[PDB]
Amino acid sequence: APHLVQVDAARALWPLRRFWRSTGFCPPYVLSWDQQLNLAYVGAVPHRGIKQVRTHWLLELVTTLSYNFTHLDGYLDLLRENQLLPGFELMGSASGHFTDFEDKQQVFEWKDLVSSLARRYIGRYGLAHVSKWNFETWNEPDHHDFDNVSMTMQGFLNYYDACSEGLRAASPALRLGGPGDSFHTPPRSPLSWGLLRHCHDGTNFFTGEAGVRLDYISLHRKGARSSISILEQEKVVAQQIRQLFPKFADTPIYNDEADPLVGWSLPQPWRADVTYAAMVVKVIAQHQNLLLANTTSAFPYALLSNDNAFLSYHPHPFAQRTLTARFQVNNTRPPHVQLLRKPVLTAMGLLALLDEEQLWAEVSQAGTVLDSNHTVGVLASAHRPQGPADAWRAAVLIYASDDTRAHPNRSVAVTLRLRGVPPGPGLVYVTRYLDNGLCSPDGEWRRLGRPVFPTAEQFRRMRAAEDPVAAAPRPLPAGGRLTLRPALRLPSLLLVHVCARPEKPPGQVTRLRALPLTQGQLVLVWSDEHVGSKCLWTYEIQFSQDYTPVSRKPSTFNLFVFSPDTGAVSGSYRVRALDYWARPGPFSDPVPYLE
Ligand SMILES: *[C@@H]1O[C@H](CO)[C@@H](O[C@@H]2O[C@H](CO)[C@@H](O[C@@H]3O[C@H](CO[C@H]4O[C@H](CO)[C@@H](O)[C@H](O)[C@@H]4O)[C@@H](O)[C@H](O[C@H]4O[C@H](CO)[C@@H](O)[C@H](O)[C@@H]4O)[C@@H]3O)[C@H](O)[C@H]2NC(C)=O)[C@H](O)[C@H]1NC(C)=O
Ligand SMILES: *[C@@H]1O[C@H](CO)[C@@H](O[C@@H]2O[C@H](CO)[C@@H](O)[C@H](O)[C@H]2NC(C)=O)[C@H](O)[C@H]1NC(C)=O
Ligand SMILES: *[C@@H]1O[C@H](CO)[C@@H](O)[C@H](O)[C@H]1NC(C)=O
Ligand SMILES: *[C@H]1O[C@@H](C(=O)O)[C@@H](O)[C@H](O)[C@H]1F
Ligand SMILES: [Cl-]
Repeated sequence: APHLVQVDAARALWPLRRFWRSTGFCPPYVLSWDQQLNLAYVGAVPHRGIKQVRTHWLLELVTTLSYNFTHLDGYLDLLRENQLLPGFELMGSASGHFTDFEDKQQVFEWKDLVSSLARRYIGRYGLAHVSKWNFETWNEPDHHDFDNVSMTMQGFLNYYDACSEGLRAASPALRLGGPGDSFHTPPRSPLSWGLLRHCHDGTNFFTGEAGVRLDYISLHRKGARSSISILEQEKVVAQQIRQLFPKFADTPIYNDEADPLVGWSLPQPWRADVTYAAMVVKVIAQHQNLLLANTTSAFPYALLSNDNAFLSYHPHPFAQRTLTARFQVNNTRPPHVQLLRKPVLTAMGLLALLDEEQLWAEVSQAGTVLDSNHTVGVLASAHRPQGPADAWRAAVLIYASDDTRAHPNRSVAVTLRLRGVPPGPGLVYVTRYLDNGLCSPDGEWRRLGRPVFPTAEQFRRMRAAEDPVAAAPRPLPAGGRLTLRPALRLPSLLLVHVCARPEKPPGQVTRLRALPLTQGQLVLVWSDEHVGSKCLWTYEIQFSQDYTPVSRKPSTFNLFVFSPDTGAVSGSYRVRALDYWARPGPFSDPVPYLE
């Protein structure tokens, strides 16, 4: 019996916040051409789809009393150029200087370093920007990952106070949280539990005042291949914090490594394709629907981060927990690195289209109501018109996902009944579909026979599988109703996008950049910040040598790899948006390129 998915576009229940717009990684590097490409891919997720990059060991990018900030400046500029913020973990020894946080002198020095770096980047980017940064404590303090630094219980509290008093010294507007660990039942996790007691009831290292600032509480909970287990584990912890620390009952909780399975480098076939993509979407749906959908317990859960910005290595280009697939092509003159968009990265661009209010939704099978704790589920959103640039939007994201297990033979029959769409001018809809047969770069890589150093043409075919299957805009049926009975694969993802026609056309594409890969091969990347409407069909790219359109299958990801047969890449490039009504926006500033 089929699954019935019902959506009411007239019932905007509560706000829908995009709490999942984060990623992260750990160095083994951060300034290599590889990472430059990686963060361009991350940054290219449309409509600020990924906003934060939680990066380990940022204070090893500073050397030593004065400090050389050159490398840290490097990484942060790279983030800033890709429209990304750092998950700023105050993590490092400043290249050997710091060794003991029970040494009074060093605690004071840590405070002054924190103030220096904070003030430096406030000066570099503006306070309006640096306030948004989630400054965080050292990663997993209960997991002994300190190198040559002695971090005892007392030392951790001293360290935190230096962190907090240092950031305050820069500006009181700066945000700081922690501990960024798992919070196991005591006597376990003593520095995680110790921190909250310290902030709640302890005395500041510097002021002697009772209690210390703690702007958010971050935990790490993974699901060991189960999706709903993540959410189940968070509730146990959140509720324990609520009862043990009453002052933190409203304190935001982050899970800033909420991954399906611990151990990023462990090769997993499901990490390669839509199996991973759909599970991430399922996890997010579970968190919205079974935690933030005006529940009677309503914990202040504010951030979820899939820690998947790592670069993959040989011989597992797809099988690791990464957003991109890396190919180091060692047999060209000279050796060069290529990246492919994994289905999970494309999934983040689909989650990106969800707007500011959740609509009423219900999944049922033969009259039995099913919540997101099932193989099939939905997220739905509505948008309130802002200016003449945008209109009313509906985003309906349906997943089929059995967690880390895929089912190639199964065809999940789904019937979608959309109702109560507020009437308006030019009501059209567009579908975008993803599965392992149609949209798996990995699977194409395998049809090609697993080429270790893929040729240009092999990459072209491999990239063809990146984007979802899109259907051209069709007018909405009368009465603001739409019924569709698609057959879904397992895993699969389906976005239905219903848009009303805005008064003005799309805005101007901005911050266009050209990035070299190898001979006759280049990455074009851009920003959609001034386009000011999510109802977009494709981005038109034009090339002039002394302007003709570059013909390509429709895509709304803010990154394109230009690899023509001729090899003629030298010239000028311009880019503009094209909406669902074929109305073009103004072309971006031309970007010159020579080889
Ligand atoms: C084309 O050329 C590039 C260089 O430009 C080669 O890239 C190297 O590829 C190998 C992978 O095959 C890399 O070596 C592997 O690195 C992994 C990560 O290492 C870091 O992290 C660990 C733990 O945190 C540290 O021990 C280590 O010091 C690093 O900081 C390791 O996990 C791997 O070890 C595992 O696999 C090997 C098999 O090779 C086993 O022997 C081990 O027991 C273990 O299970 C591994 O060492 C290497 O880092 C890459 N270098 C660069 C610069 O990227 C490509 O390999 C080459 N292409 C081909 C086809 O040869
Ligand atoms: C999500 O669903 C799973 C299974 O559908 C639930 O796990 C079951 O819970 C009951 C009651 O606690 C146990 O007796 C069973 O052993 C569990 N079944 C299986 C197959 O593991 C789980 O409790 C649900 N969680 C939420 C948050 O809805
Ligand atoms: C800091 O270090 C960088 C890279 O190691 C080096 O090139 C530079 O000379 C140093 N800068 C200053 C201002 O000392
Ligand atoms: C949390 O867990 C690690 C892992 O799963 O391998 C990584 O995601 C991160 O470095 C760590 F913070
Ligand atoms: Cl994982």
